[PDB]
Amino acid sequence: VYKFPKFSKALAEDPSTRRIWYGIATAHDFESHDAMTESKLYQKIFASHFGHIAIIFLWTAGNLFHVAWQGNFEAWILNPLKVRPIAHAIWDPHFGQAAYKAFLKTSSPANLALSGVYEWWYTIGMRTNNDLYQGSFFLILLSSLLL
Amino acid sequence: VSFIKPYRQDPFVGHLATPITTSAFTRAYLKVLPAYRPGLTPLSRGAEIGFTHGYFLIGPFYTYGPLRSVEFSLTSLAAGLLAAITLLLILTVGLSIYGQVTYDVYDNALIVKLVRQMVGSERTQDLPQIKGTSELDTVLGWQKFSEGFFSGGLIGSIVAAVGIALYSTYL
Amino acid sequence: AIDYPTQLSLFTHHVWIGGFCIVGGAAHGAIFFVRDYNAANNYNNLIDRVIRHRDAIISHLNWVCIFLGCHSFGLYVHNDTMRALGRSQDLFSDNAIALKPIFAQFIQNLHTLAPGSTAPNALTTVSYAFGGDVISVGSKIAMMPISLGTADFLVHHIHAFTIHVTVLILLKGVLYSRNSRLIPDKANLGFRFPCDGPGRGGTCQVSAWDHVFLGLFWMYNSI
Amino acid sequence: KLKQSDFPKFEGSTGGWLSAAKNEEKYVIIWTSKDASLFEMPTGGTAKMNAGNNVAYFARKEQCLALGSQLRGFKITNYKIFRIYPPLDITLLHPFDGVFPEKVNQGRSPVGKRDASIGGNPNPASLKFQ
Amino acid sequence: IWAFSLMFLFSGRGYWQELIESIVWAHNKLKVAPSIQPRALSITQGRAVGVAHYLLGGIGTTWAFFLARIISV
Amino acid sequence: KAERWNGRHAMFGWIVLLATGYAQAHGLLPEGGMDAKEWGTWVIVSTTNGEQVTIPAARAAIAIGHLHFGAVGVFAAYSKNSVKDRLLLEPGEKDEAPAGLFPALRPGLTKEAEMLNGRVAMLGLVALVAVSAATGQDILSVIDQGLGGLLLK
Amino acid sequence: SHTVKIYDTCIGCTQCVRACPTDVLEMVPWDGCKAGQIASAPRTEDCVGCKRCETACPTDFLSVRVYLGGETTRSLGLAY
Amino acid sequence: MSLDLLPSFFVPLVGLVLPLFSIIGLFLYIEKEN
Amino acid sequence: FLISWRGYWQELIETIVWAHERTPLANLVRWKDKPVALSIVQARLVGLAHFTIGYVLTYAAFVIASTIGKLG
Amino acid sequence: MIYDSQVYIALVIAVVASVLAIRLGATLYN
Amino acid sequence: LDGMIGSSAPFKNFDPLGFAAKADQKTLNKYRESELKHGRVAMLAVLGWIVQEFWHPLYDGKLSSNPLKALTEVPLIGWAQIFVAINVIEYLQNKIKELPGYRPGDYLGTWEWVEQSDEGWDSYQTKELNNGRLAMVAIAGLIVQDLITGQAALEQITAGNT
Ligand code: CLA
Ligand code: CLA
Ligand code: CLA
Ligand code: CLA
Ligand code: CLA
Ligand SMILES: CCCCCCCC(=O)OCC(=C\C=C\C(C)=C\C=C\C=C(C)\C=C\C=C(/C)C=C=C1C(C)(C)C[C@H](OC(C)=O)C[C@@]1(C)O)/C=C/[C@@]12O[C@]1(C)C[C@@H](O)CC2(C)C
Ligand SMILES: CC(/C=C/C=C(C)/C=C/[C@@]12O[C@]1(C)C[C@@H](O)CC2(C)C)=C\C=C\C=C(C)\C=C\C=C(C)\C=C\[C@@]12O[C@]1(C)C[C@@H](O)CC2(C)C
Ligand SMILES: CC(/C=C/C=C(C)/C=C/[C@@]12O[C@]1(C)C[C@@H](O)CC2(C)C)=C\C=C\C=C(C)\C=C\C=C(C)\C=C\[C@@]12O[C@]1(C)C[C@@H](O)CC2(C)C
Ligand SMILES: CC1=C(C/C=C(\C)CCC[C@H](C)CCC[C@H](C)CCCC(C)C)C(=O)c2ccccc2C1=O
Repeated sequence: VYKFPKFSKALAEDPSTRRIWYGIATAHDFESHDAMTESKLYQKIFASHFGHIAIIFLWTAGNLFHVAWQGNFEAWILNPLKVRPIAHAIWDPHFGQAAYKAFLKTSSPANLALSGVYEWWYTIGMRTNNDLYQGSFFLILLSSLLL
Repeated sequence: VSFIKPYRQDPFVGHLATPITTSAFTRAYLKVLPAYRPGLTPLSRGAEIGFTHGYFLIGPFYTYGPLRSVEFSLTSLAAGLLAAITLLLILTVGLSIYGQVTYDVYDNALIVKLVRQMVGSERTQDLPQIKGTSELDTVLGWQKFSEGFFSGGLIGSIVAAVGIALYSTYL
Repeated sequence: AIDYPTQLSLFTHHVWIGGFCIVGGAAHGAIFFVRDYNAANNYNNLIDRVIRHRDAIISHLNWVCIFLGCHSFGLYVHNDTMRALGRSQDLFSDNAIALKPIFAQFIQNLHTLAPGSTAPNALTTVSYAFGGDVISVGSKIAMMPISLGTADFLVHHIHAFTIHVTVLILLKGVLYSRNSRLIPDKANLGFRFPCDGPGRGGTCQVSAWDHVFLGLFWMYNSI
Repeated sequence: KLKQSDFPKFEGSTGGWLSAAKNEEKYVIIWTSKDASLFEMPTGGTAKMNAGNNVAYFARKEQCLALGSQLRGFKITNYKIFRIYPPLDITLLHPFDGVFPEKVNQGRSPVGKRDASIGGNPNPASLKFQ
Repeated sequence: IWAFSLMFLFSGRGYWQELIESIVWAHNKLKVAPSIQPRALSITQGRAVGVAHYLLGGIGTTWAFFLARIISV
Repeated sequence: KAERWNGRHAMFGWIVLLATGYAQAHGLLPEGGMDAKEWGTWVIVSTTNGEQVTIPAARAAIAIGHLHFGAVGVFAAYSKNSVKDRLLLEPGEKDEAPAGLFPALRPGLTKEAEMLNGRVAMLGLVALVAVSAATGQDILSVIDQGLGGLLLK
Repeated sequence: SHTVKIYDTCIGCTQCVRACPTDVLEMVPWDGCKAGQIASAPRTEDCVGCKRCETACPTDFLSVRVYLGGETTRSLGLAY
Repeated sequence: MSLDLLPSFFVPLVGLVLPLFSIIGLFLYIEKEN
Repeated sequence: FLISWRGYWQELIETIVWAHERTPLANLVRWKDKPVALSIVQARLVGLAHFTIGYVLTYAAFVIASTIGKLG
Repeated sequence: MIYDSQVYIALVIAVVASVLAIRLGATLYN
Repeated sequence: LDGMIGSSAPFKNFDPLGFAAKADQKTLNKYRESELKHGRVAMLAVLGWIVQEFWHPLYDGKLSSNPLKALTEVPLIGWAQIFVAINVIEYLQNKIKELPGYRPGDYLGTWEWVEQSDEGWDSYQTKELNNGRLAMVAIAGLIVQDLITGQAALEQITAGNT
């Protein structure tokens, strides 16, 4: 019932479940935290910005890797108007045989890609599932830099 | 006659002495249960509770699981047994964390008397206060209770699986 | 019977009127408790004893409502997710895990056998809904045996659950209309008041009127 | 029938105090009544006063004060409310100086008084990071 | 009407009172502020309006649906 | 504490790897794949052209054996008051003192002996994985090469 | 616990004190108004935040102001 | 071990084990004292 | 979460608390944080979050499925 | 089709990015 | 044959053979326990006899409506469960019997609330006892008639074998 809202002693003394709920919803309101100065505020915001950019780059790297690994980017290059892009494969134990058959695309059940990443990456000059892997590797390196 | 009266002659408790809360049947039935049966160590209480709970927990998983069989299947029995054992593991994890965050005592029914006699001018909530005097209300007691629950759950689930197999095969 | 618009309209209208009138009865019970209830004149009588254990009633009604809602609606959702996952044999259907309303079918059988056995001076069952022949007037069906299967089981338990939740809201309004652990003097605020304030974590809708408001919503849902 | 002879003739309700008023704090209200009047409990239903000393226990100060406000309708004024901690740590609460808070008594100092109206409050932007 | 009800059911009195404040400012600027001071509906009346509109909208939707369906077929 | 536990597990797993190689060589380790009709679609690995490649039955059996051992470990973890050596440190307990570059040369069933053997086994597993990754053969192939041929014979 | 402040616009009409359900406010001597009394808040630890005190205030924009703050089992009105 | 076994190795791992340990840690942290 | 406000959920939670406190075989387990109803602002936020998430999910499903199923 | 080595080293690099993330997370304090 | 409950108008303190005139309080408590258990079991047995005769929904019909014939038709694994349930119930009753203030047939513990019993409480206890006695006689007659004649209650009555 203590020590969770480390940034707020008023919440940490709450004997109810409201402390847990308000601890989540006030975690990023740095200006209202206990023992707070402006320098610490700007420094924490700066570090949070770095972590956020790292998260964005990791998300993009994950999209690239999953298109390279479980997608049909190379097949979509040769026939972009008939082949439907694949986002990533599906492994869900709750599937029946009918669901597996219906979601089956090429070798495994997979989700069609509605993000338009296939067309975007094709336009900027990507033609191989090894070009996407290089992008994922580089973006994970950039995320490490930002962290 | 009136069969509902204030509990223990206290009209201000949020409780009543109904023919269900304070009936002789209720008294005996709750005093024969493992949680309240006299003469049981916390490990024994946990072991009995786990045995009963795994025994009746394997049932729904085997009967209505994702791998049912109107006939007897070893795969269905194994699936139900594994699901019951993993559920017992989850319950044991919950018991362990609950005991970790709830109590700070290793020997109860004494510390209360010590702080009622030799004063408790400390940070309190460990020397003073202390809710409940049972051996289940200690760090050591609850740890052994969880251990017994977990072991007895495994044993009872296995026993119930064996019984289910025997009933489905020889009947 | 062959004018289907008339039958549908009559049933729906009368059920709506019934639900509204029931919510009104609950509202005026709460109004009586707030205004016309005298504690001295009701010492240790039924009304007093009901208020004295209102907690037990409301808590057990809460448990029953959760049980009924969990079961009925989650069986519906389980059917939906089994169908969406391509597992048609895992549903709560007739060609699957079947929940036959055996008690209602027993009653249906008892009524269709009543003429000549328990109602010996009857020539025909009271209603063909319980069983019998198809009654048609001008090639249009007037009445016919209403078969009860697993689909009727689920919807009947949905009805029971919704009715129980409406009863929960209205009974909580009636019983906690005078006082509570939050506001020990709720009767001094009257039957119709918005709140007691933002304190106590927030005391919105603690009235008894605000319970006839939520109960109106739930009556709409049930009907 | 009851633990103490001064308890009001109440049959007990499942709206009384809970485990909280055994390890955190409980509140007791005492009063003397001329008649065995029938009154409504702040928690449950109807109880009967004693023609003399009356003592009631509750889980909240608000419950005791609601009971006391009800007592004023019976021309009962000498009611006094105490706070009891987990052990017998009795503290007089409501008639703090023997005079009800609505009547001015000498010896009281103003607490939480600001020597200005609402419009004199400082701007929040000047109250940042303190 | 059912969607209209959600304005009263989801909102609160303070916002509407403060909006009526600016509307009253405009009226006073044009010397057309009524003597009967316009106030937002009370909390209880806001709830009552919301529930009445909700019931009317839902019941009317079901009414039209049922009647059209069962008269057509 | 963590080093000691991981060393124990590494030694036991060297034993397990030897047993797995022996079972693969000696006609054990069941053949084929899991039955998707029996165990659902979660055992299906891929569908190349109209046939469902499933998880090998040998992999399932080895996973079941590892599940047995891991369950034993989980029981010992939630059995702290009845085991000789606990998994985690009690509040107050202090971590045994690091052994250093070279633990004391105390032969027998001693703490130093178990410590040294656990370090050796963990280093052996690291070297085995490194050799398999660098050269490109199977783990069991590397063990077979490192035993001359006496394992997969 | 919540914060209750009294402002010198107090006219000493006592309506706040007799409306407090938890005995937080009291009337104390003063020389800033005709009644010679001003409200005080010496027991804010019992303040529940119901704001009945300022619903009974006749002064223009209030003389008793309740600022909700940290919560406590007393301020949350918890009988349990 | 083929690349197509990675989903069956990782999806249960992440989607069940990570919730369990995360719940354990979060519950322990938010239920701490001082 | 938007139509039903607090106060109605605090008394129900109190009834549940009494039920848990007064039942055998479950008295052995007690909460560390007193269960209370969500605050007014928290309730508004939770209702808004449900409203928005449901809105976004249902419209995304509709637009995607309708486009796919209508245009081949 | 990417190889096992390609996926494995990407997983290893992802682990390194994870240890960098907790270091940033712990440095932003409890 | 005491101030015990169960004395009715037709034969007050009915002990023609003097079984209670010499017994101590413990033996009389045992006698009351036996009488109440027999009465309750006999009420259940009579109700089951009749209802089984004109209604046996369980076991997918079958289980011939004549009692003492369905006794040998139950799967004999349902007999074991009924036996075990009765045994557990009587184990609980034995545990009750050592609770302080225990009364011979009182397994509800009414002695906790009923101090200074009324005339209504005594009358209701006597009603239970008399109904139990009538049910004991009725079930004895049922079993004997079904043994000697071979027909059940409503079957023998319907035919007219009286
Ligand atoms: C679709 C919207 C919706 C839903 C689901 C509910 C659900 C419920 N309302 Mg209701 N309510 C609604 C709209 C809704 N309401 C609206 C719009 C209003 C405004 C007037 C109200 C006003 C209202 C009042 C005033 C009251 C309720 C009550 C209840 C509860 C009845 C008990 C019950 O069935 O619990 C069981 C829960 C369900 C049936 C929900 C689905 C649960 C699934 C099917 C099973 C479990 C799923 C599982 C746990 C998921 C785990 C996985 C997950 C962790 C990822 C229930 C939680 C009553 C109450 O407090 O409860 C007694 C009550 O007094 N409601
Ligand atoms: C309340 C609603 C409800 C119910 C009854 C069920 C029931 C079931 N679901 Mg299901 N489901 C639901 C909602 C529900 N679902 C919802 C909302 C979803 C979507 C999130 C799903 C998604 C889902 C999936 C994905 C799957 C199921 C499956 C199943 C089956 C096996 C579940 C299992 O292992 O049981 C475990 C049961 C227990 C551990 C025991 C709980 C019940 C006990 C008996 C209560 C006992 C109370 C007792 C009488 C108290 C008195 C005691 C006395 C001593 C005093 C079963 C038929 C599985 C299946 O394929 O089955 C066909 C499956 O794969 N469900
Ligand atoms: C944010 C980006 C992202 C997202 C949303 C996903 C999403 C998914 N991945 Mg995945 N993946 C990613 C990046 C990402 N991936 C990267 C960069 C790699 C290279 C190492 C992989 C390698 C990978 C494999 C090998 C597999 C998946 C699989 C999956 C699916 C099941 C989840 C799982 O098992 O995760 C497991 C994920 C990993 C082991 C890699 C870690 C993922 C990144 C590096 C962490 C990102 C953290 C994120 C920014 C915030 C974390 C929040 C946390 C604190 C709660 C799911 C669709 C499985 C699948 O396809 O099933 C069908 C599967 O087998 N992923
Ligand atoms: C990423 C999330 C995730 C994943 C991977 C799974 C995975 C699974 N779920 Mg599940 N589930 C989830 C989220 C998830 N769930 C959520 C959020 C809900 C609530 C909405 C459900 C609700 C749900 C229901 C209702 C059911 C499942 C079932 C299943 C199983 C599929 C049925 C089958 O063929 O297995 C068959 C299963 C077996 C043969 C045995 C599996 C038993 C456990 C899982 C094995 C774990 C081993 C573990 C390491 C043991 C530890 C050591 C221990 C011995 C000490 C599978 C294990 C079904 C099932 O199997 O029930 C148990 C089922 O009935 N799930
Ligand atoms: C001494 C009592 C007694 C005994 C030994 C039997 C024995 C039998 N009955 Mg039966 N029955 C009884 C009383 C009894 N009945 C009563 C009082 C009723 C009226 C409700 C019935 C109604 C009944 C029906 C409708 C059917 C049977 C049937 C049967 C046969 C199969 C078992 C079965 O399904 O039971 C079923 C029993 C019930 C459904 C009701 C039992 C309720 C019990 C007696 C009351 C509670 C007992 C409790 C656990 C202990 C008391 C607690 C406390 C006082 C200490 C079996 C020969 C079946 C059969 O094959 O018929 C030929 C059948 O279909 N019985
Ligand atoms: C992985 C193996 C590879 C082999 C390849 C094929 C084999 C296979 O597939 O295996 C899987 C398999 C079976 C595996 C069985 C196993 C591993 C059992 C292990 C049991 C461990 C036990 C009891 C540990 C006890 C430890 C204790 C008490 C540990 C302890 C202590 C002590 C001792 C120190 C004492 C301390 O004392 C104090 C102080 O408490 C306490 C404590 C805790 O510290 C069957 C597989 C298949 O059947 C299936 C699945 C399908 C079939 O169609 C085909 C086959 C037959 C192959
Ligand atoms: C744990 C480990 C191996 C564990 C193996 C186990 C449990 C065995 C498991 C198995 O039995 C099972 C379960 C089942 C079997 O079927 C399979 C196997 C696999 C056989 C290796 C660790 C191997 C760990 C290694 C090699 C660590 C090397 C660390 C170094 C070099 C650190 C250097 C630094 O610390 C300094 C010196 C100074 C710092 O400031 C800077 C840095 C640089 C960080
Ligand atoms: C210890 C070990 C195994 C221990 C096994 C034990 C205890 C088993 C105990 C048992 O109870 C169980 C568990 C189960 C029972 O049923 C069986 C028994 C038997 C009773 C393996 C080590 C195995 C150790 C191995 C494989 C070591 C490999 C080392 C290499 C390759 C070193 C290379 C280098 O040295 C060079 C070449 C040059 C250097 O400069 C650089 C480096 C790199 C350091
Ligand atoms: C809009 C709104 C107001 C403002 C609403 C007002 C001031 C009502 C104005 C009504 C006008 C003045 C008269 C009605 C005019 C209609 C055209 C007549 C009804 C139509 C007939 C066919 C019945 C509130 O006061 C309020 C209070 C609490 C919660 C939500 C709300 C809320 O949403």
